[PDB]
Amino acid sequence: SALGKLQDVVNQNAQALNTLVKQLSSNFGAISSVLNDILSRLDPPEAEV
Amino acid sequence: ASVYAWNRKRISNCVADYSVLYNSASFSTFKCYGVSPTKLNDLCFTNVYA
Amino acid sequence: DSFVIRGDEVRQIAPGQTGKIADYNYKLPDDFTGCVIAWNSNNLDSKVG
Repeated sequence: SALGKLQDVVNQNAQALNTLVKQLSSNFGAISSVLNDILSRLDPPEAEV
Repeated sequence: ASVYAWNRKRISNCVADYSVLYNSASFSTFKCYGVSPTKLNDLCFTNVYA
Repeated sequence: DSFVIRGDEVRQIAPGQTGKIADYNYKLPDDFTGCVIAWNSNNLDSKVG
């Protein structure tokens, strides 16, 4: 644990990137989190929503 | 069947042409909810029930 | 734009509708602005034969 100050910054940046990548898996109230599924399932008036 | 004893039929292992359902004018209501009616020929499904 | 249709087909003169005269007779855009006007004309546009 001698080099914990640099490893803390590295872990925080990697964890922020992992959270930002993980946030793509959430649909945020939509029917799906995948854009291609929405674009292949729905007409543009509701796919727009 | 009547609505209290509604009949459930499984649909599986078939290729389905929904365009004969879209192009028929015999249906008074043809309303789809989770999918566009015109995209039904472009997708693959399982657990299809009538 | 004036035309004559059936009584059940008046729901298809609208943006974002799926239907028959919407596809092959008269299509409205998704960004359509204006008013659709419909009234019964059984006394004028109908014959007993």
